[PDB]
Amino acid sequence: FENELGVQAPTGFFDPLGLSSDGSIDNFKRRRASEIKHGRVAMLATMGYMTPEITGKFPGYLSYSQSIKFADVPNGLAAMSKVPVLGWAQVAAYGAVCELSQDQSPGTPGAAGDFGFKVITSEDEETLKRKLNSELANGRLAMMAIIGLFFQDGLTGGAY
Amino acid sequence: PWVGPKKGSWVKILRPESYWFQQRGQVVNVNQKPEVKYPVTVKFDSVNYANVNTNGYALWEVIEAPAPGPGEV
Amino acid sequence: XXXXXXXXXXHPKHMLVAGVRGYEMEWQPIPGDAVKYPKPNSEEMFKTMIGADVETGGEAWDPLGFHKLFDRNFDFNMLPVYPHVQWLREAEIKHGRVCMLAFIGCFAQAGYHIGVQPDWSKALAECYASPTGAVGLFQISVLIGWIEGKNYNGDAWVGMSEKEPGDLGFDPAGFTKNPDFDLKKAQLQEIKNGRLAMVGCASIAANHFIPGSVPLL
Amino acid sequence: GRSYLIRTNDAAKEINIDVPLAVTCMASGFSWPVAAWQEIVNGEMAVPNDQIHNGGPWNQS
Amino acid sequence: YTETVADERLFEQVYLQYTSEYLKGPLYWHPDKLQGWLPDYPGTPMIKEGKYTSHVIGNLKAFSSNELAFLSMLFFGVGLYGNLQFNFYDPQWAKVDAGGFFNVSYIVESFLLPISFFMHIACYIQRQNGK
Ligand SMILES: CC(=O)O[C@H]1CC(C)(C)C(=C=C/C(C)=C/C=C/C=C/C=C(C)/C=C2C=C(/C=C/[C@@]34O[C@]3(C)C[C@@H](O)CC4(C)C)C(=O)O/2)[C@](C)(O)C1
Repeated sequence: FENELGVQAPTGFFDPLGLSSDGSIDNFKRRRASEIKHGRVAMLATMGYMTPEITGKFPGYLSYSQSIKFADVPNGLAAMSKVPVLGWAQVAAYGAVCELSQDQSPGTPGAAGDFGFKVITSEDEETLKRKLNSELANGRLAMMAIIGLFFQDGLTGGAY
Repeated sequence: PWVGPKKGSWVKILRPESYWFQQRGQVVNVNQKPEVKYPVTVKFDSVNYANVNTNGYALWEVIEAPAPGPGEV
Repeated sequence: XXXXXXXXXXHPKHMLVAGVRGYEMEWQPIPGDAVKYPKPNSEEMFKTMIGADVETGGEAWDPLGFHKLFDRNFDFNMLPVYPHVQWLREAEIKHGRVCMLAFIGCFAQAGYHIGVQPDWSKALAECYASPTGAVGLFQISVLIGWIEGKNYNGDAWVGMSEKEPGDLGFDPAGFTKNPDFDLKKAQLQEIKNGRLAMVGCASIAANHFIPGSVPLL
Repeated sequence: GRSYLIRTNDAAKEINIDVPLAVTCMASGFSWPVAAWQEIVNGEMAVPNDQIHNGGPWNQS
Repeated sequence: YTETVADERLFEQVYLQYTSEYLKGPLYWHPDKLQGWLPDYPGTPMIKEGKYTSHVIGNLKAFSSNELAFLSMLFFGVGLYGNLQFNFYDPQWAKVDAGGFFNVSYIVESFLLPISFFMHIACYIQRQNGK
């Protein structure tokens, strides 16, 4: 399945365990969409660990009924038992509406411009591939980073 | 050329107002005159309220059903 | 030689039944339910369905003839009140899977716990009455809703389910993606284990509420 | 009663009861909870509506 | 030639087959063919092909199947939350009994459960028509 986006510098077609030697084109597209979606989620997730840690910590409450304040919620793992559960179900809703607002045009994820969410493509193919590979490499690194931040949070109390 | 069901052949009645609607009865005879509107003559085991067990039906009101069988009208 | 009756003097008969459109019309467009025109085939397709084994005979074991009731629907009220064997097999395998999960759930909860604690026969009613960090009820219920909204068994009630009964397409780790692997045998083992787990769960439920009914608790 | 009526498909047998057959059916009726169900599921108790008189006509024009 | 009863029956069949098709057309004008009577309203066909047409759901006919599915699930979640937080958890009866007021959010949300039911019905209707 080489010559598809993802093979750039330090390894070519990487598969040590195969999982794509079958050549199933439908299987690869679903894996590609999953790989990119995870990265895209993880990249925002890594931003979500850095920013509330150092600063920001939105002024306000985020739960007026429970009297919680954004500052009260601990950053990192401990939040998911401290963020009011109504908040998490609504995050799933805001994801869902964009899961049904980011419609798929062709075979693999698309139809949003560079990150513009009507923006148009990068036109020049050299930039089309370079940016697409940049998204994949960044997404994979963030995937490895966020689990590392999960492990670091567990190892050393708070997120850092 | 014979027309209608054969003699002695069971037929299911399709006349909605007939006392034997959807019942079955042996064909006594079929009148062969094309001018007769209700040539098929059918006799039944169950008499109607007028104590009459036979009636003449039209060519389009008998469908040549099988024999009744045990405990079946 | 019997003369052929012309179409002018032919008969309507009673092939037109209450389960189908009349002289010329279209039936009411019901949403997901018994749809389309039913046809009698339950018993026949029941004799080709797998699941029969040597414990009880070796042919299609159905005393009480529960399979045949779909075929009888036409004789009774001419309405498919009784499900087709396809729906019966969907219920078969769904109960089997749910029981195979639920039995080891009963065993594990009596010996394991997570960070509320309340018996096994009152675990759900407790969880449905004391939410503190118990969004797990919401997550489990939404998983169930999505799963049998997506995998609602088409028109299995009248025997016209395009999906094979119990085939949700859930074969992640290629366990029996082999061309046959005697897939009949793997399905048979699944059905046998599901029936065994159904009997186990029934035994536990009847024993907890009828003391001393089943040997051991 | 149903067994006797099925086995005597005649009006003459209802006024002049065939006593041997009548008592045979009466003794045979003990297995009704099984025989009746076996007839229900095997299509031997009920009859399709298109074989008995449905009722008075409600339309034609 | 003499008119046999079969020929009369043939004329009956021909006349009925022709006239039943003719009366459906725009050239019979019977009171049973008015709007609000048997025929569908002009621009709003309800049932075609034995399937609920998109015009059944009224102003929602332009909505996408995905949009209706999202609205259905969201309204189900919100309405079920309102009902459970009004009846069993966080009861409002004692609070309003002592001179308080209802949590208006709960009352507004709880009305979104049947709305969600009909919304998911509309989602299925849209999906059937390919919209
Ligand atoms: C043929 C074949 O291969 O088919 C397969 C191929 C596919 C498609 C790839 C496939 C797949 C995908 C799969 C498997 C997904 C796997 C998911 C992995 C989940 C990882 C988890 C949960 C990560 C964590 C992190 C944890 C951290 C734990 C700690 O913080 C804890 C608590 C406390 C600290 O003190 C110590 C700590 C240690 C820091 C933890 O506990 O968990 C699929 C579907 O299976 C089919």
